[PDB]
Amino acid sequence: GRVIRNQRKGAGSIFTSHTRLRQGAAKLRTLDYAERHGYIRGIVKQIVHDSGRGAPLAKVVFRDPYKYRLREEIFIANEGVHTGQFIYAGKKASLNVGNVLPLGSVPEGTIVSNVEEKPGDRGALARASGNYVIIIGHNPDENKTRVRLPSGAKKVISSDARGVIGVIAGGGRVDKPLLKAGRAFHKYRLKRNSWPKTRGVAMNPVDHPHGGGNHQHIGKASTISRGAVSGQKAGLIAARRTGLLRGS
Amino acid sequence: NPLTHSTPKNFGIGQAVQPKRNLSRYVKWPEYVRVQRQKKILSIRLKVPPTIAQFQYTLDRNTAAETFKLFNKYRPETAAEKKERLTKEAAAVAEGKSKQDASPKPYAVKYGLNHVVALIENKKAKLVLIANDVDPIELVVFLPALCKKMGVPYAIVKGKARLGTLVNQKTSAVAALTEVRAEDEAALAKLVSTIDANFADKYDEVKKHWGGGILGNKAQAKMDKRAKNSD
Amino acid sequence: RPRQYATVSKTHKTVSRAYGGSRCANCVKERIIRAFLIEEQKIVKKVVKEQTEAAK
Amino acid sequence: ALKVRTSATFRLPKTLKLARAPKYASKAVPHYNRLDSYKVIEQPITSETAMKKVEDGNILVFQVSMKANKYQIKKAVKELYEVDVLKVNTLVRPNGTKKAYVRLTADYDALDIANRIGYI
RNA sequence: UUGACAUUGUGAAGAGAUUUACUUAUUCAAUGAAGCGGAGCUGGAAUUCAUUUUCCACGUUCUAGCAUUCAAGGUCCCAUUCGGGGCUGAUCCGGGUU
RNA sequence: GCUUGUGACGGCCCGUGAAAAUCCACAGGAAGGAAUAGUUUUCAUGCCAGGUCGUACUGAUAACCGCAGCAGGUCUCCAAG
RNA sequence: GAUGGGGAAGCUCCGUUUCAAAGGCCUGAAUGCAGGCCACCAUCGAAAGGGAAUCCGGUUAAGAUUCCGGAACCUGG
Ligand SMILES: NC[C@@H]1O[C@H](O[C@H]2[C@@H](O)[C@H](O[C@@H]3[C@@H](O)[C@H](N)C[C@H](N)[C@H]3O[C@H]3O[C@H](CO)[C@@H](O)[C@H](O)[C@H]3N)O[C@@H]2CO)[C@H](N)[C@@H](O)[C@@H]1O
Ligand SMILES: NC[C@@H]1O[C@H](O[C@H]2[C@@H](O)[C@H](O[C@@H]3[C@@H](O)[C@H](N)C[C@H](N)[C@H]3O[C@H]3O[C@H](CO)[C@@H](O)[C@H](O)[C@H]3N)O[C@@H]2CO)[C@H](N)[C@@H](O)[C@@H]1O
Ligand SMILES: NC[C@@H]1O[C@H](O[C@H]2[C@@H](O)[C@H](O[C@@H]3[C@@H](O)[C@H](N)C[C@H](N)[C@H]3O[C@H]3O[C@H](CO)[C@@H](O)[C@H](O)[C@H]3N)O[C@@H]2CO)[C@H](N)[C@@H](O)[C@@H]1O
Ligand SMILES: [Mg+2]
Ligand SMILES: [Mg+2]
Ligand SMILES: [Mg+2]
Ligand SMILES: [Mg+2]
Ligand SMILES: [Mg+2]
Ligand SMILES: [Mg+2]
Ligand SMILES: [Mg+2]
Ligand SMILES: [Mg+2]
Ligand SMILES: [Mg+2]
Ligand SMILES: [Mg+2]
Ligand SMILES: [Mg+2]
Ligand SMILES: [Mg+2]
Ligand SMILES: [Mg+2]
Ligand SMILES: [Mg+2]
Ligand SMILES: [Mg+2]
Ligand SMILES: [Mg+2]
Ligand SMILES: [Mg+2]
Ligand SMILES: [Mg+2]
Ligand SMILES: [Mg+2]
Ligand SMILES: [Mg+2]
Ligand SMILES: [Mg+2]
Ligand SMILES: [Mg+2]
Ligand SMILES: [Mg+2]
Ligand SMILES: [Mg+2]
Ligand SMILES: [Mg+2]
Ligand SMILES: [Mg+2]
Ligand SMILES: [Mg+2]
Ligand SMILES: [Mg+2]
Ligand SMILES: [Mg+2]
Ligand SMILES: [Mg+2]
Ligand SMILES: [Mg+2]
Ligand SMILES: [Mg+2]
Ligand SMILES: [Mg+2]
Ligand SMILES: [Mg+2]
Ligand SMILES: [Mg+2]
Ligand SMILES: [Mg+2]
Ligand SMILES: [Mg+2]
Ligand SMILES: [Mg+2]
Repeated sequence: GRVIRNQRKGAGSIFTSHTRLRQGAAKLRTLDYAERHGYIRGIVKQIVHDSGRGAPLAKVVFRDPYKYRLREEIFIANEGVHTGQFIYAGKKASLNVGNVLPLGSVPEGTIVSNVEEKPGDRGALARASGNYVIIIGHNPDENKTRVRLPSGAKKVISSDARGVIGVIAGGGRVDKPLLKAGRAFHKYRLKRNSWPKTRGVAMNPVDHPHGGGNHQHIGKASTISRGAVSGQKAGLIAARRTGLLRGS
Repeated sequence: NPLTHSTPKNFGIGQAVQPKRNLSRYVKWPEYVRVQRQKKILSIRLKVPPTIAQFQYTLDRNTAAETFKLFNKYRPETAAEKKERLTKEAAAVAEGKSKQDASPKPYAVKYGLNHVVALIENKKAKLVLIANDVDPIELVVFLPALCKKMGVPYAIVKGKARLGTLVNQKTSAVAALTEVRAEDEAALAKLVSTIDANFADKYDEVKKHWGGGILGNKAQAKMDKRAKNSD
Repeated sequence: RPRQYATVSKTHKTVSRAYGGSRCANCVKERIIRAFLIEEQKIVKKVVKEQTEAAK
Repeated sequence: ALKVRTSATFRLPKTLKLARAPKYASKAVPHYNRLDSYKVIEQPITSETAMKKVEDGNILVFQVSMKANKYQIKKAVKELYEVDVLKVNTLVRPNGTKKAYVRLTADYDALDIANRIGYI
């Protein structure tokens, strides 16, 4: 046989991300004396669009605590954050949209974005346009909150971990139908080259396990094991069950 | 005075860029610096076996500097000191004076390892000085168990390099004398009996007990304030 | 063009005011004012919160 | 005791960096001056065209060391033929030899000095 | 992928004819390795074996300013024509960067 | 009217449309600073110098590729009635 | 794509600010000590990208925004 398409992607080459026109990385401010004890103030200087990301970025200046200089940060704008507003950052900071706080420092029910999985990693969960995570409870022991992630699975993280108050801008972006091949073409021109996608059942047997011909059919179960080997994994991979669900 | 004003800076979160402070604890140190500090701590933690931990019992500078002062009048023959005794006595005795009798019998501090051990094996020395800092530590540790069984009184001392300046060199490890001066018989057996106190006879107690432990600062105040306060 | 500015007299590269180049006019005007209003209200906030410090 | 570390960023201390005391030279004798003035200007270019430039343009056309820049040329042109050199334009002929167009100032006649070198 | 053996140290219970101590190996994360760990200053109630008696606070939030010169002030030395040094300003103690 | 540049604008995106060298400017106040004088070289004028390699010509039904002076292939500027 | 480095029997592989003690400016006292700031970072990579600055007229068998005549400009002293 050949090396199927989904193997060739881990070598980089063609399949690397298209990064040129991006803003910087979107990261919180470093977790320091400022945010850990008091709070800090900075102006969101502009929000702005980041290529291949559908979730506008907010550029927040801060004043360097330990030297006289300005320090710019790249935050993911939270829907209602606005140019000129004052962002407050720390455990003593208030509860308001745009502010970044420790998680134990909010009451349960609070909704938050860009939330760190462990303290000071400068944010992971709910970065995408229109995402949020709700704090479902706290702990006396071991600085633990517990939160429900956008996937719906609840995960228990450190009450010292941060997150910014709100839910990311960029709204209902996926409601609008792509409507055209070209609209999906430019979608991925600025992201990575996964598009368009040729169907494995349409290839020859050399190119894909599906590629058996003479009719177009997969010919053996489309559900592959987890212990399967690189080059056999195509189709429904760990699939627990299959078919149309209708599960609300 | 009142052409001026008193304008205190707020030096607190949100204002007034912090003043220079002593970061000497926070400094990111060169790698070699890190290890030598961290090699200590590693040896400070864990559990030291008895025969290794039998050191760190050292001689207080009181007994030390006085012991050293005894040894310090016994310095072995030096560079120019060997020019005199040789080119004179090897001349004056050449065809003339008596063989080996033309120069006086010496008294010195008798240095080197296989030197010192062979003595202690043959019971020809009285006071031994074994320095605490020797890498490898195996070059020594057998002696305190050997010096007891051979009945030679010994002293674990500071200054592997301190014992060296006594002997003219940079470093020493073992330094032990043998004969001494007929007058100094007092101090030696005064040293022997007060040095037999800490490490000679008390040594068999040092063995039974091990060493190690030392949770260190942040872990100490954690266990104290846990069990010993409230928990 | 950028390097031509090292060939030109300084009475081009600026005008006469605080922030002669850089920020313009109404923005330097708004600069002054907004400073003064917060500096005042600072004093006001120190004292009104130093009086509820005192008599209680 | 202690010391005040004002910064937590460590840096390599400065150190004397002694000068060099060789003890045996390198070379036996320094190289004599390669590319001297009798090298630089190599030979005249006497072609009928360059010739017409002598009796009109007040320019002396010379083959030159490929290694000789416009300074070396002008210095060695002055030194050898004892004249003031206005300007110097050098190309490299197709054959891989440099041709220099050396203009003499108003104070001199290029045709005179030409057949003072004995070509005319 | 699963088991074993070795990297592999220190502890405690409670079970058969397995749950969880500790940090120094090793593993991850952050930093231009700044503010950790313990104790103390001052302010309020704890309150009456009128104290050792614990808890609490202990610099920034109407504003699209400003924030840098080992710090002004205060308090000591020097002969100080002019600048010059110590400590305070900014508690202490450990050097375990978090 | 043609080509073309510029001024003011309108629309398009789940596409919002390089980087660095370089140059000027501001805030700041370290500093030097005059009277029988000391100040400024971002105002005018005046002095000297600027190396090295390339530079021809074809660029195509003959100068490149395609065994060739091959009906093929090979990026671009100017454009009259 | 070197460098502390970490792989690989090795030819070599990874890495480009990383688990590194990674410096080079301006001033005074003809040159060292005393000042002092500042310090994440070799280099290669565009004859269509960025970019200091020239024009006209004349001239050859064959070169010219290059030569000549005239008029300029830019960088560096
Ligand atoms: N991925 C590119 C990013 O560019 C960013 O830089 C942003 C700005 O600093 C930069 O702005 C440039 C400016 O540098 C340059 N000196 C002048 C230029 N007109 C500006 O351009 C920008 O602003 C103008 C006016 O609003 C717009 O017309 C233009 O479309 C826009 N790109 O353009 C970016 C915004 O478009 C950051 N350097 C960084 O996040 C990253 O490198
Ligand atoms: N159009 C906006 C919304 O899009 C979603 O609908 C889409 C998805 O729900 C559904 O699944 C798509 C999947 O087909 C497509 N190949 C990839 C996409 N990520 C999937 O979406 C799915 O996974 C994402 C996470 O990846 C989950 O957050 C989401 O709940 C889930 N439905 O495919 C639908 C389109 O074919 C909403 N479920 C739907 O109610 C609504 O139309
Ligand atoms: N932008 C201000 C106006 O620009 C006008 O001229 C502008 C327009 O002709 C043209 O601007 C177009 C605009 O027409 C059109 N409707 C929107 C488009 N984005 C603009 O383009 C401009 O901005 C984009 C960034 O979005 C830049 O990447 C691009 O280089 C820039 N020309 O480019 C010019 C420079 O921006 C006039 N000068 C005047 O009316 C006024 O100054
Ligand atoms: Mg194959
Ligand atoms: Mg990439
Ligand atoms: Mg494609
Ligand atoms: Mg599809
Ligand atoms: Mg398809
Ligand atoms: Mg087929
Ligand atoms: Mg197959
Ligand atoms: Mg098939
Ligand atoms: Mg078929
Ligand atoms: Mg068929
Ligand atoms: Mg079909
Ligand atoms: Mg089918
Ligand atoms: Mg199969
Ligand atoms: Mg014991
Ligand atoms: Mg002006
Ligand atoms: Mg040339
Ligand atoms: Mg020729
Ligand atoms: Mg295994
Ligand atoms: Mg097991
Ligand atoms: Mg085990
Ligand atoms: Mg017409
Ligand atoms: Mg684009
Ligand atoms: Mg300017
Ligand atoms: Mg100014
Ligand atoms: Mg030409
Ligand atoms: Mg030509
Ligand atoms: Mg043509
Ligand atoms: Mg042809
Ligand atoms: Mg051909
Ligand atoms: Mg044709
Ligand atoms: Mg053709
Ligand atoms: Mg074509
Ligand atoms: Mg490489
Ligand atoms: Mg590294
Ligand atoms: Mg020097
Ligand atoms: Mg170019
Ligand atoms: Mg021509
Ligand atoms: Mg001319």
